[PDB]
Amino acid sequence: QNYMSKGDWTNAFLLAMTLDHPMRLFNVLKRALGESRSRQEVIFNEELDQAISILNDEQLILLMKRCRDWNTNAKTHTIAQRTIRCILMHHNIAKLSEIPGMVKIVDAIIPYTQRHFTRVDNLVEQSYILDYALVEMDKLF
Amino acid sequence: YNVGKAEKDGEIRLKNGVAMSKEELTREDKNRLRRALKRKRSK
Amino acid sequence: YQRFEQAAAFGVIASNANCVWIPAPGQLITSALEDVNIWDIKTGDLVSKLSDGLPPGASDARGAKPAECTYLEAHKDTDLLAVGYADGVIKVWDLMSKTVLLNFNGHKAAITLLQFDGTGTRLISGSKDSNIIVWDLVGEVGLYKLRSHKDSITGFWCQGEDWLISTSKDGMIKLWDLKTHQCIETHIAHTGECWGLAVKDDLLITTGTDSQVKIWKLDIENDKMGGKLTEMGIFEKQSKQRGLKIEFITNSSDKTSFFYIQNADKTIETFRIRKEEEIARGLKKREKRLLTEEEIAKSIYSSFILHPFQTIRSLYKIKSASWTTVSSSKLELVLTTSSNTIEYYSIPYEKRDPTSPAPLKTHTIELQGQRTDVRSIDISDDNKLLATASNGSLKIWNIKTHKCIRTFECGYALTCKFLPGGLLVILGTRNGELQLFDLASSSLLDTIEDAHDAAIWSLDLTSDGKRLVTGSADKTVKFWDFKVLKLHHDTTLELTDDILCVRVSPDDRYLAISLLDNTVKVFFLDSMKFYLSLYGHKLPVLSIDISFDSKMIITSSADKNIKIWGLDFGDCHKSLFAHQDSIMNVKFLPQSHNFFSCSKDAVVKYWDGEKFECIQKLYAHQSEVWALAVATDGGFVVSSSHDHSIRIWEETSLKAGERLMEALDLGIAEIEGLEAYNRDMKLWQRKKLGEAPIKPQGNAVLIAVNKTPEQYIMDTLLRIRMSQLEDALMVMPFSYVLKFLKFIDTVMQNKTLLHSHLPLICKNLFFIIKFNHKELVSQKNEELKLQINRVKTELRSALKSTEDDLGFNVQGLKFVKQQWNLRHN
RNA sequence: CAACGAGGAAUUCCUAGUAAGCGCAAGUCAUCAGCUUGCGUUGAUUACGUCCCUGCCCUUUGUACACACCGCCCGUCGCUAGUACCGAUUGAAUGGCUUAGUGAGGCGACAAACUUGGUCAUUUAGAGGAACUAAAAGU
Repeated sequence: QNYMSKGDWTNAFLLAMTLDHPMRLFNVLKRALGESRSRQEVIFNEELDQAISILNDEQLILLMKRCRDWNTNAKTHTIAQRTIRCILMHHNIAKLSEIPGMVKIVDAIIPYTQRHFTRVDNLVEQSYILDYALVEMDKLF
Repeated sequence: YNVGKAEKDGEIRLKNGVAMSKEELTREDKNRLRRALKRKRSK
Repeated sequence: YQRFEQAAAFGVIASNANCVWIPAPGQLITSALEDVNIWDIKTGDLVSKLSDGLPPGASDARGAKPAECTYLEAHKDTDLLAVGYADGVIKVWDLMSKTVLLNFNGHKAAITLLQFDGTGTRLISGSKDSNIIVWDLVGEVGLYKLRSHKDSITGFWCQGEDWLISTSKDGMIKLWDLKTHQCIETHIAHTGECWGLAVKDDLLITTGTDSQVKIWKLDIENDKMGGKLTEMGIFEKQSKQRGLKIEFITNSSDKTSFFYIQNADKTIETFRIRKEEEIARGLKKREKRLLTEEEIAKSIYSSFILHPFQTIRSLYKIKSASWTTVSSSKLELVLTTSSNTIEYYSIPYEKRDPTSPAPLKTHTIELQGQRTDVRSIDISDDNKLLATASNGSLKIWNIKTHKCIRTFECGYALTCKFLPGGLLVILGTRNGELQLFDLASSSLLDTIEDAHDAAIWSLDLTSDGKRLVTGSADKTVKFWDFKVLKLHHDTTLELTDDILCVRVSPDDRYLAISLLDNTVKVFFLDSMKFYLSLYGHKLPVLSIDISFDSKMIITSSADKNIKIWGLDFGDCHKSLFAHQDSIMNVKFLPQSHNFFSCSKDAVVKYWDGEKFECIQKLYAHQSEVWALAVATDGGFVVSSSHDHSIRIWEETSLKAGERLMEALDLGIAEIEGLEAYNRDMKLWQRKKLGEAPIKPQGNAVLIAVNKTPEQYIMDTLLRIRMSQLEDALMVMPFSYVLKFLKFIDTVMQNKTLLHSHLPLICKNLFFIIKFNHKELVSQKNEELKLQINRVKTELRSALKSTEDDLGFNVQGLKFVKQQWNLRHN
């Protein structure tokens, strides 16, 4: 509670992971991700994604279960994708495959990521009305 | 895949996909969520 | 109707609360039920009974029990009394004029502590619901509500403005930063409950369920998370029960400190804490035999720094205490016990010896009480009053002064009566004994041992008084005459069952007796004739009453209803259900068919015998009303109960679209106001610094909700719904569309709330320009052209940035699954 | 030297062969002739939108299978279970202390068992009071 109040998201993350407090885990990941977009290879701050890089098998299987059922929203899915990405780029892929239980999770969350890829790609597709409006505004003279 | 109920009785997973843990949530939200699933279990 | 009311209440000196002491030994403020009474220890006369200005029983008295006082607390210098009650309210009074200054309801359950802080103007209050609230007295406002405990606040300790520390009825002690009002450090003090808290600045002391008293070191200037308050060791007491109040003092004239732990039962353990010189010169002596083992011995401190003292006992169970000190030989401690009595003890101590094998009480205020519940009340013609107790404290109070002028010692006495000339009392006790007393002379005219074989239960005089009837649980009734002033047993009627009430008619006519076998029997006194048997009550049956015309009887029982019977044929009239616990007593008026019934659920009730309505529902007691007695003429009625009380009763709307439009206009007005301020700052920093703009003060609602204007517009844009969003965006005109584009252009510079609202910004912005496309491409301004280009670049950069990691995660996760498959499919 | 020249305040009904005008027949076991029901002829004005007002109703897990969209309605009082509290129940009893005698008998000291006041731990037959906490609907 003191860490979540005063800031300090890395030791807050590992205490929320040790206590298994999932709403607090979503809050510490969402707050750290938002301040990561604010400031400026690395996607969270470096201390927190090193803290993600050094957690063991049952901790990362409960972390990926949390990422699994956050990915079913279209709202809380970005936090899940950043956490999945830092796990993927900070852990060993042979280890992640041979952990017992890591196929009934990644098969659960491949099609949800594909659904979100289709939706965000269509958002980029219909983002070109700005470009069409700009070419009309330049034809105006 | 879809979000089912929680697999242990120390947490709940709502259909949304977000989850609370019994110990972690505040007692006001425990009253609120008890009332909510009571209605959801009443309809 | 000529209704009833309450004239005065008395019989209580110390009730279910604490006590505060005021200096001149000195006086004492303590609790009666729902009103506070002040007493001078020197003599003991009731110098004040500060009460509510409304009599309980009046027209505007509300239909529930009155709020029992549960915590006294006193501000000495500015002369205030903060008292708190059992519903949660706090009344603050000035003790000079005795009016109510402050009402501070606030809580939801009964309250457990008060404390004035910074001596005036601030009051902190802890309650049986786990909140603890700070109140200001110059603003009449609950300032802060510290809300993290779980059961019930058992104690706290504050210093001004920065640190509070509470401990509650779970196992937990908590330290509170009063600047942020977030709990800082939480420990488990004791494994069950935690009932005590006291602290002299270095050491803190707590106690829990059974004898394990824990010393803590609070280091306020610490910086670590766990370690603002550390635990330094436990020790034991002599009581295995709940120590539930600890309190410290610093006697002057050297400097020394003493603390007591009062217990549940009967006992206050006092302790002297020693000083640093004997800490230093006692360390070596347990550090003898010369170091890992010696370090373990030095770590295993409590018996070292604390020194037990004279363990003050009492006769009864102890409810509260507080002391004063001079000379370290006058530890003068006032003590309110449960069976209503205060006691002023004082232990001397010659600074090495406590000079006594057992301490001595110097005063005791106990005259205006009973020490037990009054099992029988009675009245004179109109002047005096009779209260019958279990210890023996028969007391003859008087109505016109509410003072016991005469008191005796009888035994476990449950029923009594006067004698018709006055100045003479008959009484029966719970063993086989009857007793007679008077008013002018001493106690015992005579006792009759073996008046009955078992517990007597009810007696009654005849209207001339020469002949009385005693019915007892030895399945017998007996008759007694007065021979000359002695009792003459002459006849005895043995029944099959334990008779537990008797009554005669008020005209010597009938003898109605209530058996344990669910019935009553009406006899003729002149024949023992067995006139009637009234039956059908369905539990054992308490008090009877016969009316003045000797035509109508009442019948109360533990079936929660009273039955009205017509005595001519023994036919029932009503069976009206009162009183949801048990009707203990029921009594007529003198001349009317109206009657009263007091019951075991803290209520008396006034009925009529013609319409059988409830005339009045009187609600002044707090617990089981054991007896009531009506005046012989005139009709004022006294009622006496289990809370040691005796009391008299006498006669008298926008929608989406326009919400977004007004939010957009004030938000963009603030935004371009600050941008004009920034352009002014750059021009007055790039030119001759002689002038600039004065100040744009920020918006009222923006600083009131504590939001940047982008966040304000963003949450009202969130709070419109998806069904009327395409209408909310279609209602607004093109000027609001242009300032909406300004809002989006500013919000995708703050990349925090851009990325948390990307699909909402995309949906709204693309619908807005898709709907307003014809006018937008006809606007001619390079400012808007650069605006659209900037929004386009930042928005598409955010969207490609999120789908980059989406595609990365797709290919990585299907690689993980595929390499697991080619490993062991 | 009485009434009256399209009827005040209020109020009711009404959306296409409808409102209204017009006549002609019948008189169908109830009803109707102080009239009722048919039948044709002539035939419009204005709404055909809206929940702003007045009300009435419905829902508040999306479930029903994809795609897409959404992304925890709220509060009070009750019910159930637990945890400690407040005393009254001569609580009563056990056991140990301790109140003072009766003390068979072993060996006139000594004295196991019986009466008889307070101290500590526990059960309440149980019944009250008024607190806090917990509570699980998902092929």
